[PDB]
Amino acid sequence: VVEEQESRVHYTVCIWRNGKVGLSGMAIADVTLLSGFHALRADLEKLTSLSDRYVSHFETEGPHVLLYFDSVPTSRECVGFEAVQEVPVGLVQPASATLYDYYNPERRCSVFYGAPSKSRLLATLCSAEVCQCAEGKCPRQRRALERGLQDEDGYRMKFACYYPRVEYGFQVKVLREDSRAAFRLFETKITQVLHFTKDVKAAANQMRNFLVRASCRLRLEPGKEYLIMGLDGATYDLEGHPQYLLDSNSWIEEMPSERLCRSTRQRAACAQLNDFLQEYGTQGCQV
Amino acid sequence: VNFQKAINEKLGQYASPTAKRCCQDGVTRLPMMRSCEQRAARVQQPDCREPFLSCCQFAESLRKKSRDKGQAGLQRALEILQEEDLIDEDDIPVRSFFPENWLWRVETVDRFQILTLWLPDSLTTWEIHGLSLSKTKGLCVATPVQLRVFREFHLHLRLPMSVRRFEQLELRPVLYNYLDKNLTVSVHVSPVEGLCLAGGGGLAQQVLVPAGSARPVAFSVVPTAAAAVSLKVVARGSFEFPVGDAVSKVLQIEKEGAIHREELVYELNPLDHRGRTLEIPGNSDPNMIPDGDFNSYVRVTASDPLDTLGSEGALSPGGVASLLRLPRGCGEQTMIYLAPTLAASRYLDKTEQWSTLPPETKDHAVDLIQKGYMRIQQFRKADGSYAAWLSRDSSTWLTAFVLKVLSLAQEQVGGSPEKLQETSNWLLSQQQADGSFQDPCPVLDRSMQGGLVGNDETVALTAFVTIALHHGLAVFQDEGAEPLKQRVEASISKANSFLGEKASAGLLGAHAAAITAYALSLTKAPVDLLGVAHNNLMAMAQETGDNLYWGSVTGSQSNAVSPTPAPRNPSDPMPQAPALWIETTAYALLHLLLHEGKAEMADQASAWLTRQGSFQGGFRSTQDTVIALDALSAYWIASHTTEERGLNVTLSSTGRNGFKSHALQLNNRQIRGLEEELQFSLGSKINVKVGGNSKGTLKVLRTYNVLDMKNTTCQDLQIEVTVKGHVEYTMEANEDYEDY
Amino acid sequence: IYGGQKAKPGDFPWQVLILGGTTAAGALLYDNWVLTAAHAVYEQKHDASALDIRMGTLKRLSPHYTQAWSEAVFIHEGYTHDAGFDNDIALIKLNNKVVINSNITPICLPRKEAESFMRTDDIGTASGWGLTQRGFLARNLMYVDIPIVDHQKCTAAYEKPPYPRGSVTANMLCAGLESGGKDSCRGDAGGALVFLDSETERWFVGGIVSWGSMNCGEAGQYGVYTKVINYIPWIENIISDF
Amino acid sequence: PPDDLPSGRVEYITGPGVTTYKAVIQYSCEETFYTMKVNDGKYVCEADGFWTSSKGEKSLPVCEPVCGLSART
Ligand SMILES: *[C@@H]1O[C@H](CO)[C@@H](O[C@@H]2O[C@H](CO)[C@@H](O[C@@H]3O[C@H](CO)[C@@H](O)[C@H](O)[C@@H]3O)[C@H](O)[C@H]2NC(C)=O)[C@H](O)[C@H]1NC(C)=O
Ligand SMILES: *[C@@H]1O[C@H](CO)[C@@H](O[C@@H]2O[C@H](CO)[C@@H](O[C@@H]3O[C@H](CO)[C@@H](O)[C@H](O)[C@@H]3O)[C@H](O)[C@H]2NC(C)=O)[C@H](O)[C@H]1NC(C)=O
Repeated sequence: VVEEQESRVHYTVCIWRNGKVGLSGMAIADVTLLSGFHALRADLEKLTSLSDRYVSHFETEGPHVLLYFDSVPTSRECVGFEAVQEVPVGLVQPASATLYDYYNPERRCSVFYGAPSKSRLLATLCSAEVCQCAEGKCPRQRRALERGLQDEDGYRMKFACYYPRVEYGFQVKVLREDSRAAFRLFETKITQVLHFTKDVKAAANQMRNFLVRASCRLRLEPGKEYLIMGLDGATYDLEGHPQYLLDSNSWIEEMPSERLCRSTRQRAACAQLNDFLQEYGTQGCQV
Repeated sequence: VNFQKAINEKLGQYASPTAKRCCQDGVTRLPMMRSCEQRAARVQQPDCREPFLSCCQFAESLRKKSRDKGQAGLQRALEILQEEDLIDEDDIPVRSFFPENWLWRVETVDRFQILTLWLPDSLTTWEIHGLSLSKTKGLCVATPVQLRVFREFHLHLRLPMSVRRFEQLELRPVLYNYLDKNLTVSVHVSPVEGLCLAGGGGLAQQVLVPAGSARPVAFSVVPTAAAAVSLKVVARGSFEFPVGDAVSKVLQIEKEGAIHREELVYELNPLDHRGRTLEIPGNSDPNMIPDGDFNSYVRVTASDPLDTLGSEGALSPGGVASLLRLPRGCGEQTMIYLAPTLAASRYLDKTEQWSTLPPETKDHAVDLIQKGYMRIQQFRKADGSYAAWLSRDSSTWLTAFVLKVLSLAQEQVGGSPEKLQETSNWLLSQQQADGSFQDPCPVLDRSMQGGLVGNDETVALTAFVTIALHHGLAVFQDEGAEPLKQRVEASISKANSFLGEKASAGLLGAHAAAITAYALSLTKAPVDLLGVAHNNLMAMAQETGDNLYWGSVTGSQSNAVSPTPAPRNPSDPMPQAPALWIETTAYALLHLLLHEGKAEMADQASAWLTRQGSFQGGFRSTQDTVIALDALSAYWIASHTTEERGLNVTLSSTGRNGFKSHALQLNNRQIRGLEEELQFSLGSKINVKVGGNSKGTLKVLRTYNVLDMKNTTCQDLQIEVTVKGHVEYTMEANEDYEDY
Repeated sequence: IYGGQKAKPGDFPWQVLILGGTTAAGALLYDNWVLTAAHAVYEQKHDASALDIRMGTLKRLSPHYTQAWSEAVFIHEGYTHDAGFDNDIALIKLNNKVVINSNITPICLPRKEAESFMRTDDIGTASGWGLTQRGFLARNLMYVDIPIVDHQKCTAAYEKPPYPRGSVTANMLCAGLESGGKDSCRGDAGGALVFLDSETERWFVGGIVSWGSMNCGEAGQYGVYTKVINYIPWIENIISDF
Repeated sequence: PPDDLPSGRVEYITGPGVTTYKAVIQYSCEETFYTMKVNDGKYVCEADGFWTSSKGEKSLPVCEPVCGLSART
């Protein structure tokens, strides 16, 4: 190969042991590299071959870096090495790294790590038409009472009952946003229930979790009230309530404020929304 | 240049090669930015530390003084470049990788013969050699004939090893032109499902490639599938030029989260009515990523010995090493190719069960043992000892483990009995005056949480060496019967006296007592020590249900209740014990078979080992696997019968693909493995109905991707990983900050 | 900047620090364009977002700064990246609009009647993080006030002894003391040579830090800057059409 | 409600939050750092439900950065 302007980063892996339990013993540091990157072999040999014994052995098979430590110290001991991206991958997702006692694998520790903040690896690399294809699985982003170019009259009822045929319909207030591995989590409180299937005993003041992939450009700001309807997922939260994924088969729309709804332009459109909520929330899809 | 002269001038101050090597390591810049004095404190020899510190201090001072000065030119911009490295006076690296020798064969040729061949690609011309062997006319060496392989136009595609779905990926196929003419090529990627691609795939792009040049072509793609996609790039020369090439490769696309493994095992007992019907609750983990469509895998077996040691177990083509699923770079891990394979052969030999398995298993077995012998001998020191790593200090423990295993395997691998006699002589030199053995750098420590570590380690090491020395007695013949065999037997007796008084004194740990009992049972210790060691070990036994195991006390939660092994329930899963417990009860089971034979305590212990094995093969790690398989193989030889015992099991679950139900006929004669495992939905519960005249074992494997780690994952050990950009890291490496 | 003094907050709110294969500087134009030299940015020119663009801070080593992402890089077609700096000018387009505030305001493009302020011996200002008088890169922003040098006087001082022929051209202007001591140095390329429009009390960039003597601030040698006013239609054509 | 202005503020001239017919609002870009173009930002609520400028345009004004403005004395 030649030139191509390769992307290079520098890793830093620190390990230590709290308490005197499980003292010493050989441990293995398993680092799953970010997508597209492979660890630089030259710097890894410096940890073991020099007069400084920072590692006893290393394996680089696959996107994994296996580090063999003779013992885990009480104070921090850190190891670093370069990594080079052979093929440019953007919008990189965080990966896991694991340190475990080899002869006692029950004593272990796994942690997530992500790309450096304000790095170009977090920015997209899609060509214009590819980005439009990319969000084909992403939920539609619209402000209050916004009409799409193809949204004919009765679009909310068509989405709910014809295609993609909604399985759950809620009216929630976003409380707090959390960032998980490759996903953004919105903690919400249900204010009104329109329809449900798997989520029995879903009611007002009940709390649910709504997740969306980090790739999608949708963002639910806390303090606002949204109409959310889609298909029920397969996961559950810490209390036992089901969790919801927001994708292209989910309808998310912030509900208009009192000041905006009584505006002359949006008064007719705001009536369609409330007429739909009363129609669907009462009689459902039995048209 | 000036940096090279000054560093070599500093090296010239040290005449000894030891001082030069310690100095050359000092001038080499460590990857992570550790302080020079902080870094120099690590080296273990003060005679090496003094020149290492002086050269490291001079190199860093010189490098920072010369920093930011280089790359002279009329331009007013400054190129960012890493710090100059010393150009080694060591030997230069000559190329070492060459294409594999195709056409390495021998063919019967009558007068003349023509071979149709397909040429592997390369840019280097090669020559073909030939040797003729005739019974009447003898050997003849053919004159070499040249064959030059060349490429008019070459397409090369690179793609990452692992890509998470919905990551933005710009693949860069490179067009290589070896022709002396400019070439215009039409390149495109074939359309394939699961990839958002320009124009829906098949979008032509016109690229001009100059003569004798390379040109990367940029295509944008993002994977939306969750499996694996084979993408094919097609390049064709325009006009009347027939040049063109196509490359097809598979891109592995993974789910977003990180892999999480959950392994639960269930006892199958139709003899008691409580185990005839049991429910498996499925999974509902709160950290599992959405979507994915994960599955749950179930393995139901009533033929535990054959499934563990048969064609689907220890005698698989890859052996147990691929089933244990851990990296095996260390030296001790080499015995995973040996000790389990030897135990698997011992079970099939003593039960005459080779005819049931396919006959190629014996070829698989000898290949694994010879593979282990060939690998472990690389760690052998000059004096017959073995080290954990190459060029590392010798370990007394590892040297004993090698003698314990290679004594059995040397006959079939072509080993040398002389080398094993040299090995045992080194172990004898490590015996102290008390009779205990001592290791300056043991591989395993284990004895933690529980105090009095020196007492447990020395006793456990001594018992482990004696067990190794007893297996080494099988190597000796008439040559070593008088000089060496008498020394080893006296060394075993001297160490048994140490183990005897420590066993009689008591207060040994559960692990130390178990290995002592097997050491004093493998070697025919006197009846007084043989009995008191058994009574001492049985006082530490824990019994629950039909299981017998040996554990350890993890302190006390202030004022807490006493009956710790109280709860048990055949409808509940069998909890996976730590590696220390598996190794302790394995030694106790081996001690039980020699002291008492097949008994109810041997049955209860071995049944616990059988229900403690992992899903796809071994136990917790390498050391516990080789000893547990050694113990279970000895039990399965003792408890083997010709009865057709089995069981009937019916499994059903309402998955996402509808209600599925499977009815299985299980008995002792079968070999059940990967191809027989069932698939159910991750979230859906599974219902199992058991019936028959013999007990069995059911294992479930639930592997899925999580978006967060547990809150209790890192109680003891800690790992922290951070990453910085190259421009951010280099400026931070050459940093002079918080000063002036 | 070689032989200067340390700037205070607000002195050069248009200064941009560019990091990539090279350490260089730039000047903000409007709220989404960066003016810089072509030779400094030609490195990794076809990788759009390769450049780390930092602005709104006075220290190069600072962890806190305003980040900008490049959407595309435009190099003047007259430039030849072999040897020489004829037509050394480049425009970088920022993907997001910069938040104009107290520490970030763009530099004005020169008017056609602004050459009344770019007369010989009149004082101009250069600023950037470059090799200081002590020999290392500046940890905080530095600047000099230097007079413009006559074009004939500047041409006579070049092409000898080591410099190649045709190094000075009509697309350049020069500045610096006759005795030396005030000059730009390695790392200031792309920085703005700004002048004060006293009629409007506004600052505009008239020159772009380009090249000079390899020994910075040498007596009898002057810094050479790319003259902006020759490329005003080229700047407007790229901004309006791209 | 008036459409928010990038790098600008909206001021109610007629009264606090009154958006009805014939009410007047005054747009203002952030002072010193920005200047306004196209129009001067005086908008009145028209009978059709759209905020209209003094010129009769229904779209927002645009704020333009003010170049220069150095702190040197
Ligand atoms: C085949 O490909 C090569 C490489 O792309 C082409 O070489 C290029 O040819 C042009 C035309 O001769 C060169 O431009 C000229 O350069 C000379 C100085 O060498 C200058 O005096 C002229 O005014 C003109 O600019 C160009 O430099 C050269 N490429 C390189 C990298 O030097 C070649 O032209 C192609 N063949 C055909 C038939 O087009
Ligand atoms: C597991 O279940 C299978 C059947 O699902 C059991 O095999 C069955 O064994 C019984 C007793 O050996 C056989 O009984 C015979 O049935 C015929 C037909 O009614 C009758 O004429 C005979 O006199 C005798 O009673 C039965 O045929 C046989 N089933 C099949 C399909 O062959 C097996 O014994 C069960 N194993 C365990 C361990 O529970």
